[PDB]
Amino acid sequence: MSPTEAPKVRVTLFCILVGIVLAMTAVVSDHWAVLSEFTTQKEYSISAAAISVFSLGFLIMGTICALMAFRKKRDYLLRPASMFYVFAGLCLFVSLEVMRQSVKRMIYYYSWSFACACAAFVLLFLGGISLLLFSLPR
Amino acid sequence: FCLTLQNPLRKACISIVEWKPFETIILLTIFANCVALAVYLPMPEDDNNSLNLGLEKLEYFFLTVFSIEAAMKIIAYGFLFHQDAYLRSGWNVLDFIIVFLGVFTAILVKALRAFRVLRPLRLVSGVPSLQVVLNSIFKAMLPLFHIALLVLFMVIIYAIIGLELFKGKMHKTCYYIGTDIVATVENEKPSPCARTGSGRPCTINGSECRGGWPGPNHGITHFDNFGFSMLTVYQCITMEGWTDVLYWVNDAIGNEWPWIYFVTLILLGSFFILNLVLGVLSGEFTKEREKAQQLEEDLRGYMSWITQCHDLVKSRVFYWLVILIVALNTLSIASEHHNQPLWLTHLQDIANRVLLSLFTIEMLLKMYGLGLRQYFMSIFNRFDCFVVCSGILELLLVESGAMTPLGISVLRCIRLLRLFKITKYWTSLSNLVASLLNSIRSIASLLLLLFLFIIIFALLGMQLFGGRYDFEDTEVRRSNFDNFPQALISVFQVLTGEDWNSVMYNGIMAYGGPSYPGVLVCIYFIILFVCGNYILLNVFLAIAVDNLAEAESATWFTNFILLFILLSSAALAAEDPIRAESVRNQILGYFDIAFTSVFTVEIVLKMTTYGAFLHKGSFCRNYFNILDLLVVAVSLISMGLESSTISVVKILRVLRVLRPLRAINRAKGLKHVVQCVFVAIRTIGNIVLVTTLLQFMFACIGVQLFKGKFFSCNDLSKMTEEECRGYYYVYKDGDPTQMELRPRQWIHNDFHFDNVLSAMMSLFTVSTFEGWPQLLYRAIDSNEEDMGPVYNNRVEMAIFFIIYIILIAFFMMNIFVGFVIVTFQEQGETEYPKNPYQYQVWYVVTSSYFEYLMFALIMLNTICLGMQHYHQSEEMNHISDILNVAFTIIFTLEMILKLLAFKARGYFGDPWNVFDFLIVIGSIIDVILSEIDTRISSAFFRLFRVMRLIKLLSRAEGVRTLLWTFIKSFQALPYVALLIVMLFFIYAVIGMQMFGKIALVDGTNRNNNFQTFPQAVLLLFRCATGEAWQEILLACSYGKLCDPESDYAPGEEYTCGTNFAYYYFISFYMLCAFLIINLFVAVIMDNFDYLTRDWSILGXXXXXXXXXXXXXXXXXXXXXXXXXXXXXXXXXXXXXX
Ligand SMILES: [Ca+2]
Repeated sequence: MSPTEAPKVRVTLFCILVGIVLAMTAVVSDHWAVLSEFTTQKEYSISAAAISVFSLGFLIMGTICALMAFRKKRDYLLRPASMFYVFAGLCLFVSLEVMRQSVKRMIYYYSWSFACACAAFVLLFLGGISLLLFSLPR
Repeated sequence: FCLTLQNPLRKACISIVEWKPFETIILLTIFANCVALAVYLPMPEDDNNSLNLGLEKLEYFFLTVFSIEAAMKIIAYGFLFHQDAYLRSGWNVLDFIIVFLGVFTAILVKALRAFRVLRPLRLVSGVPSLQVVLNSIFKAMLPLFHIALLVLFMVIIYAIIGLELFKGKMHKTCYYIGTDIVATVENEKPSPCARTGSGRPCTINGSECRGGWPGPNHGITHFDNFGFSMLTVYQCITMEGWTDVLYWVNDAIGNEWPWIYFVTLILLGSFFILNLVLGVLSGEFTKEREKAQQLEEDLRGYMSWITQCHDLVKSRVFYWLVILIVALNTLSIASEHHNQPLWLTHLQDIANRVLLSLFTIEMLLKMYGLGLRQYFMSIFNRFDCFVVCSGILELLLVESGAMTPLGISVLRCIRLLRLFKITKYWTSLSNLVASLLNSIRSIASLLLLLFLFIIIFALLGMQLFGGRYDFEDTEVRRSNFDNFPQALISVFQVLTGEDWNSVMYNGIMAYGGPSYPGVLVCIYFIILFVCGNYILLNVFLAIAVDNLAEAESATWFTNFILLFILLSSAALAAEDPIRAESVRNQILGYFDIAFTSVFTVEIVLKMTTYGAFLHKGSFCRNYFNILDLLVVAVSLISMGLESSTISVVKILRVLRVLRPLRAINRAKGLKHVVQCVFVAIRTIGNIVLVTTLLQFMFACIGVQLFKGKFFSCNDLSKMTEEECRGYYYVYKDGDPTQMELRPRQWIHNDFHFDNVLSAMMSLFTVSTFEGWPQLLYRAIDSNEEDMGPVYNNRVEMAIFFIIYIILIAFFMMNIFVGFVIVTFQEQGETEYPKNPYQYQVWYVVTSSYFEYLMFALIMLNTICLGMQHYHQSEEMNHISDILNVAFTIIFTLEMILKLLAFKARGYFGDPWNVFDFLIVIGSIIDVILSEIDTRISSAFFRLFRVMRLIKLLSRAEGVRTLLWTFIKSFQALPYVALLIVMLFFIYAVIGMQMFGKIALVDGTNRNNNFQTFPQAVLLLFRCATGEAWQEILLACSYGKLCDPESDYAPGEEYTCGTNFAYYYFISFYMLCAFLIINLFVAVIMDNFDYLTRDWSILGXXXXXXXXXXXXXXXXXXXXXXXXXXXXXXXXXXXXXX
């Protein structure tokens, strides 16, 4: 690989874990929305999303241990798949977000910070994963 | 080879056919065909018929003659004769005629009549060199094929994409519900796309009027069938009327990003048509790369040399010095005409008798020029007349010496033609103009072939669309081939690409609407300009050659401070900060908050920049700064920012963006294209002057021929724009039981030729190829002073618009060529393992027998996508589910197979495989989403399912590689794009308040509102496309009242909230034009400057194949001689290829 592949990813990974925690909080939050089936389905999508995310994280640490003790294309392969799974999980989070938004329309009540935080999380995951995926080619 | 064959009389008759006369006979009788048919088109309207009714025999006459020539063909060469192309087509047409009337005799249908129109091509068939021409045009099509498919690929890819979201919208477009005043909500459940109209309501009824259809009332454009989507994709590619597709879809959920789709589509169709231009110019460079009068002038000049009371005039033939000074005085005389051509013309409708005594001055200038031609007659008598130009100018001055006679005021209008004599100056420029006109002699034949294509297409059209023509309800119908000239103007219409759309939707609508046979009619237009514009594109190459043929012819401490790199670093953090701040200000509402800190930042940057100017000024600048662009730019940055808000408008905050723009100079890549541009404008400025002078010429033409016209009434039923007064009925639709009153009349017709300035105005609009035919048509309704009407009155006037447009087809087309040539010189300046069972499976998969298999799987998936009809009701939907499950399982299975390989490298190694992995992921995810269906985003995921098609492109070797050329090309030009953003990014904001608060309504300003910034980006994006901007311009001259909910003004309203500001759009079209010119040259230099050469190499050498040879080299190691021996077989094999 390249040292920059470490140094640049060193930057992106912070946003990755950041949006990861942001997502964990996004699910965990009881303040999903102020309260003056498709919800469950979107929640399931969130489940597959987070599962894909953790799998991607395993792919990432695996990529680190690999690059530490293997050539590169193997470890890079672990990374690209990680950016991939994290990406699809991210888009899935976007899906659950939009779905929950539309379900909110189906419903007084008000938008909560956890939702937008989830949105920015999925955004950061989107650009970040897009970058790490972009990092693979070069 | 021949056949049968016989001696006797046959050889004698053939010897007679070997002579001469018969040729001329067949040709001229073909001319008789052309004429008789051209008449025959007039008219039709089903039965009736008139004069043609006798011609009906006459086609049998041509039949029997041509058939006799077929009897001669029996004596020709039979099977050997078939080999000739022209003879082939001739024999073909012969079969069409034989089968034609042979069927006709039994009839004692109209398709035969359509087959009649095949005849004219024979005219080409008889003509030498046209075969050379068409054999040339055929060669052109090959080095383009790839891109054509790519267009088709996009045309497919977007279609299938349209066959999803838009098909998901096909559920929306096909239906509606609404009531009451047309105020039903858009894009928020129970909402739909609306018919255009000046009001729109669509009675159905469905409560109080329906409210949403576009598959037929808008005509076919609906995304339901794959075919109709293919259609709407064609017209959207045409950069014509497409935005209406957008406002339609957007009218019905919603303003997410339909725009991403249309913008990518527009930008790419743009990208690759530009690539088409690149292919053509590549053919130019291809022919030219190897392709790269003084005697007679000496004869005439030296005969003039030996050639050298009335005798005093003979002394005056050379004398004197005053004859030079008199030329300066002459500059005054024509100048008096330069105003007079306007002054005699100005004003209009008998307003202002400016020529109160100008006629005497015209007589005086006529007297001076006559004195000059007379003294010149004294200079050498007949020898002075030996030059045609001298007798020409003398005849002109004598023509001005004539009289008020006669009734033809156009003869008085020829005085404007007399102004052309003032063009005699401009040294050397005339020679370049001669070099320009010289090309016309070369291109003229091809132009004639274009005239021929126009002819055949026109006649056939007349016998097709106009071959039915009729369409009950409800005007204006416009051109519809009701008569031969009508078909001329209309074929020439769609040929421009202007609003051909509506023509077409009279076309399909003419055959009872969409179904199965009638929709086939669409194909004509698709045959037409797609080839017709192609023919035009072909024309470029001609000029491209001819034009290139011409080309072939203690202050020191502060000095330490400003120069300090650390100061530049603080300036860099200040750059990111001020950029973030200006970006924060990009929204209109940002000023409402605390923007003042950003003002302090921009003040700091302006301070450091002006200080930089102060630093450079002390070191031999000033006069050098007056010469240098940069220090002058900084000093101008110092003075212009100092301009007061009072007295002449200004806004300092808008300048805040400018301060960092200087950093763009640090980039060097822009400087090459920029220097190329500054070199370019100097290179062809004279042409620009010529164009502007044409603006003057046609101005003078139109004014003293149209000035009384256009003062339109409502409708024709008033004529005298003074007789007009009071109300006026409008019957909706056609039924005389739906009256609606209107205080109608008069009309200013939006673009008076009352003034030569107004002439520059409207003539520029037709110069845009945008909206003109409307102006054309109303120009054809002209008569005398205050009157319109009617139908097809005064058809001769139509000849004019076309004529001018033809000239636009010249110099404009020349303009773009010019840049290219410099670039061509600029380019010349630029030139200056496996194991165990895994070993078994890997062997099975690597063999790539599966490759054709998987390919077929993909194509079958494609056809499964072609299944997408959204009629009614279900059943097949579940089948489609099963199919998607099938392919997704097959594909994921296959990825598992590939996974059972290098793994560490199979999961990457070659990148597309990773992309495939992405595909499998989104596929499976979407499938699970389908399982959970027992949600809106799932469409966006099914997109991923559609994305599979791209894998076909992955198989598209020696095609995708061209896209890789586009990839390597893509990067360097991008720097210009920021300016391409910035040119908008400035003007948009510059307009965002100025043209802001124009009120939503229903004008050109509704779903197309100017309100929020991004929509402004759009409304300025239409103008980039040549999309009906002028109407929008027309809205902005005075506009409406505020946003009708904003701060307004006061009691004031009355649409007073907008005012004149033509300058913005007018200038912007030009800035956009030049900027796009820069886009051309950028794309060219970054691509075809190499990529055209890549075409030349790929068409001949093997630089590309060599990489494949390296791929063969992969199956090896790295030495030694044994490697040479093992590779000796592949090497011995390779060299044969
Ligand atoms: Ca247009």
